[PDB]
Amino acid sequence: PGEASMLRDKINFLNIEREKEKNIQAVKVNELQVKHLQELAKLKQELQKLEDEKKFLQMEA
Amino acid sequence: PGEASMLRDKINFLNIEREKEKNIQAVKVNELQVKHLQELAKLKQELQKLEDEKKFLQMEA
Repeated sequence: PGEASMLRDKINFLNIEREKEKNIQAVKVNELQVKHLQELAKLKQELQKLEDEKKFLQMEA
Repeated sequence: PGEASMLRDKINFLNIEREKEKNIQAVKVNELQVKHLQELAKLKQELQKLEDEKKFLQMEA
């Protein structure tokens, strides 16, 4: 009976562990997505600055 | 003895499952990273087109 109850505890731990791992992966993906959104926004602002600079130089005729 | 061997099989399955999950997460992260690298490259090309357009309009003096 003893071996089985030690095995049932291990299964319980593994079930919690899968959920804790799933949280760690969600945090990792979130950081990646936030990092990429900030770099995309940074580049988009730089494009608008240039578009408006070009628009102004074109409006020098 | 029977309960224990059924529990040991479940543990074996869970050990493989954690690795299969880890593969699925790696694929998901890879697709995200490739998607972001392509969008970053797309925006960087558009910035160089504008920088060179501006450089040319500035070299109209």
